[PDB]
Amino acid sequence: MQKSNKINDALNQHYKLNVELGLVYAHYAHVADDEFDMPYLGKFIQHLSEDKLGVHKEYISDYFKRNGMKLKTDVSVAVKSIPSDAKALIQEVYARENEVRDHVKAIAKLALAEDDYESFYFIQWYVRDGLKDLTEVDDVVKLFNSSNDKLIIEATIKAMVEKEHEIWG
Amino acid sequence: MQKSNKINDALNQHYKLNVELGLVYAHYAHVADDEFDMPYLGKFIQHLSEDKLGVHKEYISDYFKRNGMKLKTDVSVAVKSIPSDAKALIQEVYARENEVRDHVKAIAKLALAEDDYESFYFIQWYVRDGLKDLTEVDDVVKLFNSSNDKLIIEATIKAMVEKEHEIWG
Amino acid sequence: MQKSNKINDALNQHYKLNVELGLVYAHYAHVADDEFDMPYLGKFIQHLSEDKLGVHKEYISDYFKRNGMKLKTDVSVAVKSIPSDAKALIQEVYARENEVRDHVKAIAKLALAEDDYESFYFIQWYVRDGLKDLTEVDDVVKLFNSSNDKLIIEATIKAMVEKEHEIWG
Amino acid sequence: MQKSNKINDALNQHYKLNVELGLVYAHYAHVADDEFDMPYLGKFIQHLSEDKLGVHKEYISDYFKRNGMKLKTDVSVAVKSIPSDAKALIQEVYARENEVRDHVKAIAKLALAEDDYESFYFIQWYVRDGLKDLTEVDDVVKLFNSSNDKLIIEATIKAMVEKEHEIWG
Amino acid sequence: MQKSNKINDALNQHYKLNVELGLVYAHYAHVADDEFDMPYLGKFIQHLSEDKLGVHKEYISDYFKRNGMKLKTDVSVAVKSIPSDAKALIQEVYARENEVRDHVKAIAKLALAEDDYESFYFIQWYVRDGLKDLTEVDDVVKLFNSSNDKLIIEATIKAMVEKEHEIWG
Amino acid sequence: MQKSNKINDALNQHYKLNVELGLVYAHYAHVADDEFDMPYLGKFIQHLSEDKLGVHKEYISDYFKRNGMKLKTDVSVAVKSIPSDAKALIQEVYARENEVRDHVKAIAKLALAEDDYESFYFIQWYVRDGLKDLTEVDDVVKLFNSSNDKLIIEATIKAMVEKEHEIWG
Ligand SMILES: [Fe+3]
Ligand SMILES: [Fe+3]
Ligand SMILES: [Fe+3]
Ligand SMILES: [Fe+3]
Ligand SMILES: [Fe+3]
Ligand SMILES: [Fe+3]
Ligand SMILES: [Fe+3]
Ligand SMILES: [Fe+3]
Ligand SMILES: [Fe+3]
Ligand SMILES: [Fe+3]
Ligand SMILES: [Fe+3]
Ligand SMILES: [Fe+3]
Ligand SMILES: [Fe+3]
Ligand SMILES: [Fe+3]
Ligand SMILES: [Fe+3]
Ligand SMILES: [Fe+3]
Ligand SMILES: [Fe+3]
Ligand SMILES: [Fe+3]
Ligand SMILES: [Fe+3]
Ligand SMILES: [Fe+3]
Ligand SMILES: [Fe+3]
Ligand SMILES: [Fe+3]
Ligand SMILES: [Fe+3]
Ligand SMILES: [Fe+3]
Repeated sequence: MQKSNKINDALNQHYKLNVELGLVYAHYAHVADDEFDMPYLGKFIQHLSEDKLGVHKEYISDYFKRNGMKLKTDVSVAVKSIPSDAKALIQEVYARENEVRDHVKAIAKLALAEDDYESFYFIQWYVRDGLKDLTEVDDVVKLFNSSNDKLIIEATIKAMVEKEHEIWG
Repeated sequence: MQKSNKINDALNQHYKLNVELGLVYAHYAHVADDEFDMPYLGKFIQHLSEDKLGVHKEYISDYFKRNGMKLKTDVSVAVKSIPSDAKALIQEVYARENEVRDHVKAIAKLALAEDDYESFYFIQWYVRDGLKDLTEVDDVVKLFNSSNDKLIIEATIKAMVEKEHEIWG
Repeated sequence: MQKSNKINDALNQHYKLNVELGLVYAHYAHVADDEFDMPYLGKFIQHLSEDKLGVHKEYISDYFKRNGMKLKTDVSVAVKSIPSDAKALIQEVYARENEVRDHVKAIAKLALAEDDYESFYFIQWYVRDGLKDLTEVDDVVKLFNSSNDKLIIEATIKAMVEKEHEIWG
Repeated sequence: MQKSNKINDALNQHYKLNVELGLVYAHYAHVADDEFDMPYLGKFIQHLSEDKLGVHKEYISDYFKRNGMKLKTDVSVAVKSIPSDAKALIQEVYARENEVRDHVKAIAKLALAEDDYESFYFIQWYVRDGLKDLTEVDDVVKLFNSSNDKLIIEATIKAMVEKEHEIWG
Repeated sequence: MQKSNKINDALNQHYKLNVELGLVYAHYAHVADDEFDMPYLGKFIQHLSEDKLGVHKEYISDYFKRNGMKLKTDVSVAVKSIPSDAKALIQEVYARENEVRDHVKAIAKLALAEDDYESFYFIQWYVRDGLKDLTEVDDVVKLFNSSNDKLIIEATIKAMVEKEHEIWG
Repeated sequence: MQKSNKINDALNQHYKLNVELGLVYAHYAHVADDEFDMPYLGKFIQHLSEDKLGVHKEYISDYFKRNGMKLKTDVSVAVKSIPSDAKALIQEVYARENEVRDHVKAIAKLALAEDDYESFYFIQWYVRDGLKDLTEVDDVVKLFNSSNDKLIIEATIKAMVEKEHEIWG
C-alpha cells in the first residue's frame, strides 16, 4: 500500500498554493478596507485567507500523517502590485480561484491514473470547495456590476458574510 | 476551466426526465386513489413526483449557475394509457426508476471521460438516490405479491410513508 | 348529481396552464439569478413556480376525485426566448398572471351557467389568488420603475419574500 | 441495470474477510487482557471486532438486497498461533488493516472498469474507513515504542477509547 | 482450585456454536428480507445473530479470563442450502435453538459431576436463555400457522420486535 | 501627526517574522506527531502557529489602517532541516521566541526615540506576549528534562493545552 510520489508532490504544491494565496488575500483584505474604503469586502477576503491558510492546508498534512507522505514547506510570496479598484481586486481573487479548480482537477486525474483511491476520496472535498469558493467570490463580483454605489455593495456584502448546500456546502 | 457541452446536454436531458416523470407520477398518484382505491399508494407516488419535480431538478439548475452551463426547458409529456391495476402501476414506476439508474450511470461515465470531476461529484448524489428511490419503490411492489388484500397493503404503505441509511439515505 | 363535461375540460386546461407556467417560471427564476444577477427575484419566481406546480394543480385533482371528473395530463412547454432584462421578465410574469385571472373568470361564468355550484365554490379560491398573485407580481414590477439600482431593488425583494389579507390572503 | 458478477464475488470475499478478522480480533482481545495484562488494549481490539463483524458486513448485505447480488457465507478461521507480546499483537492487527486497504482498492478499480458507479459509491465508505481504522491502530502501536511501561500505555489507550474528522471520520 | 479441562472444552465448543449460529442467522436474515420479502422477520433473526455472536460468546471468554481456562477459535461454517419458505426458515432456527438447550444441559450435568460450582452458576444464564430464545422463536413460528398473509404476519413480528419475565427474562 | 517610516519598516518586518514562524511551526507540529509520535506537542505548536499567523499579524495591519502606514508582504520561508528529536524541536521554538523578545524590544526603543507614543502603546502587547509565549514554551521544554518517557510528557502537555495572569495573560 505504498504512497505515490507524484501525489505527494502535487499535494505539497497544493499546500503551497493555499499558503501563498492566503497571504495575498490577507493583504488584499487589508487593501480593501484601507485603500478602497470597503470594510466588509475585506472581511470576506479575510475569511478566505483563513480558509486557505487553515483547513485547506491542514487537511493535507493530516493525510500525509496517515499515508506516509512527506510535507514540504517552501514558501515564496510577494505582493508587489495591487489592483486599481475593488472590482478588480475581487476579479483577481476569482481568477485565482478558477485556477484552484484546475489544479484540483489534475490531482484527481492523477489519482485515478495512479490508482490511489484514497487520494481521490480526499480530493473530493477540494473538488467541491473549488466551485463553492468561486461561487461565493462571483457573487461579490456580481455586485460591482449591479451598483455604482460602494455603500450599497458594502451592505450586501455584510449580509452575505453575516449569513450549507447539500452537494456543495 | 470551461464547461463540457456534452454534460450540459446530458444534464439538461436529466432535468427533462425528472420533470416529466413527476408529471406522470402526479397522475398516477391521482389514479391510485381515485380509480384503484388506495390513498396511501398515491401519497407515496405523490412524494416521488415532488422529489423529481423538486430537488432532482433544482440541483441541476444550481450547478448550471455555478459552472456556466445552460438550462433548457423543453417538456413534452402525455399520459395516454394507465396501467390496469395497482400492482402494475407500481411496477411501472419501478421500470422508470431502473431506467433512471441507467441514465445516471451514463453521466458518470462521461464525466470521467471528459475529465469533469465536479460533475462526477455532482452526480454522486444521483448515483445514490437511484438505488434508494428504487429500493423504496420495490418495497411497495413487494407488498402486492405478499397480500391479496388491498387494505392490508394500504396499511403497510401508510407506515412506510409515516416513517436515512449511512450510505444511501 | 352528474359532472359537467365542460367544467372538466376547463379545469383540465387550468391544470395544464399551471403546470406549464411553473415550468417556465422555474426557468425564469434560473435566469433571474444566473443571467440577470438578481438572486432574490429568482426566489420570488421560484416560489411562484412552486405554487402553480403545487396547490393550484393539486386542488384540481382532489376535486376530480370527489366529483367524478377525469384528469388529463398533456403537457407541452418550451422556453425558447428569454426576456432581455429583469424588468421585462417580471413584466412577462404579470402578463401571464393577468391571463390567469381571465381564465378563472371563465370557469366561474360557466359554472353558473351549468348550475354547478360546487365548482363555483371551488373556483372562488382561484378568483382570489388571481388577484393576489398579481398584486405580488406588480409590487415587484413597481420596483424597477422606482430605482435604477439592481441592488436596492434586490433588497426590497428580499424583505418581501422574507415576510394574509382577510379577503385576498 | 444488471449486476456485475465480479463485484459480487469481490464483495462476498470482503464480507468473509471482515467476518474472519473480527473473529481473530475477538481472540486477540481476549489475549490482550488475559495473557498480556492489558485490559484496554483488548477493549480497543474488541471494538474493532465488532466493527468488522458489524457494519462492515452488514452494509454489504444491504447493498446486495438492493442490487440483485447474492450473499455467500463460507467461513473458515482458526487462531493457531498468538503473537508473543502486545506490541506484536497490535502490529499484527496493523498488518491486516493495511491489507484491507489493498483489497478495497481493488474493488474500486474493478468498479470503474465494470462501469458500476453504484459500487464505486458504496466502496467510498470503505476507502475511507481503511485509512481510518489503520490510523487508529497505528496510534496504539506508536505507544509501544514510546514507553516501556505497560501501565502508562494502558492509560493512554483508555483515554483513546474513552474519547469524527470531516474527511475520514 | 484448578480448572476442569472438560468444561473448557465444552465451553469452547459452545463458543463455536454461538459464533457459527450467528453467522447463519445473519444469512437467514438477509434471505428473509431479500428473497422472502419479509423485512421484520429478518430483523428478528438479525437480533438473534447479534445475541449469539455477542453476549453468548463474550461471557465465555470473560469466564475464561477469570478461571484459567483457554480460548479456542476454530470456526467453520457454510450456508450451502437455504430453506424454501419463511415458515421453514424459522422452523430451522427453532431446531437449532432446541439443540442449544440440549447442549447447555450437558454442560450443567458435567459441572455437577466435576464439582465445578462456578461453572454451574455460569451456565444458569444459558439454561434460562435457552428456553427464552426458543420461546421467542416459537412465537414467530406460530404466526405462520395462524395466517396465510405474509403481511399480517409481518406486522405481528414488527410489534414483537418493537416491544423481561422474572424467571426467564 | 505623520507616521514614522522606521516603525513601519520594523513592524512590517515583524509581520514577516510572525508569518514565517507560523509556517515553520506548522511544519514542526506536523513533524512532532508524525515523526516523533507526540500528538499533543504538535497541538501545542499548532496553536502557536495559529497565534502568529493570526493575531500577531493582524494587529499590525489594523494599526496600519489607522495610522497611515503601509503593509508589505514579502515572504520567504523554507524548512530544509528538521531537528533530531522532540526535545530539540521545542528548544528550537524557544530560541526563536527569545528572539522575538529581542525584536520587540527594539521596536519599543525606537518608538521612544521617534516619540511615537501610539506605537509604544501598541507594542506593549507584544512586550507582554513575548515573555508569555516563551514561558509556555519553556514549560514544555522542561518536561523533557524531567522524564524519559514520551508518554508521560505527552500527558502533561495534554493537560497544559486543555487548560490568564493579571500582568502577562
Ligand atoms: Fe474598521
Ligand atoms: Fe468558509
Ligand atoms: Fe486504470
Ligand atoms: Fe475553502
Ligand atoms: Fe382521501
Ligand atoms: Fe424523499
Ligand atoms: Fe482519462
Ligand atoms: Fe430522489
Ligand atoms: Fe446564490
Ligand atoms: Fe405563496
Ligand atoms: Fe341559470
Ligand atoms: Fe397561487
Ligand atoms: Fe477486567
Ligand atoms: Fe468504530
Ligand atoms: Fe471505462
Ligand atoms: Fe471500520
Ligand atoms: Fe428494507
Ligand atoms: Fe435479545
Ligand atoms: Fe458428586
Ligand atoms: Fe440469547
Ligand atoms: Fe492523531
Ligand atoms: Fe494562545
Ligand atoms: Fe526623547
Ligand atoms: Fe502570541
